[PDB]
Amino acid sequence: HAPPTLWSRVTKFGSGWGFWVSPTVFITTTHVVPTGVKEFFGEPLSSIAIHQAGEFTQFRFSKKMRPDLTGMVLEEGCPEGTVCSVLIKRDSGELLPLAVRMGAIASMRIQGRLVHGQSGMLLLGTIPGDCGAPYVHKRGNDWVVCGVHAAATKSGNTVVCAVQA
Ligand SMILES: *[C@@H](O)[C@H](C[C@@H]1CCNC1=O)NC(=O)[C@H](CC1CCCCC1)NS(=O)(=O)CCCOc1ccc(OC)cc1
Repeated sequence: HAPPTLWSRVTKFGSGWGFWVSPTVFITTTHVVPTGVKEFFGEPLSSIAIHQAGEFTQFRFSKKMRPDLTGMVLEEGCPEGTVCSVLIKRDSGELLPLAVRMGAIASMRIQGRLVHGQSGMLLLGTIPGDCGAPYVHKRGNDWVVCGVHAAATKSGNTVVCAVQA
């Protein structure tokens, strides 16, 4: 049961979504970031610390963009066998949380790109435009985010999230 505040962190961005880890840190999948844009959320690129690798992108802003949020833990993937929720938002507004059992972390070549990824098997499917949606799981009392949606095989039952370096 992801609460409304956790859903409110999922944010429309470029050709997909991103996720507010904290009031200043925003993560997404690199390939959804719009490329001829010089401002993100009213901020100029010069005010954003940007870290990117293996299709995982992090922005750190110079000002509290989402002061309503608490900071939560961002992990480099999760343990194999962890069940995670993919907090998918559709453009219609529909909320679609997908349960996924996470497999191994690995380097992957997907449509010509290197992805530092973690595979997962769904337990509905994903579509173009869902990329950047967060992979989250509960750590007892709290929620942990550990990936952003990147790919789903030809089949449909396996998904890939990019994870931090
Ligand atoms: C989001 O942009 C979209 C989500 C995806 C669309 C179809 N269903 C989904 O969940 N992701 C893609 O379209 C993805 C884009 C690439 C772009 C470069 C960076 C990586 C992602 N392409 S794809 O259609 O998902 C590729 C399908 C093949 O999937 C795999 C998965 C694992 C793997 O490792 C061996 C190889 C290929």
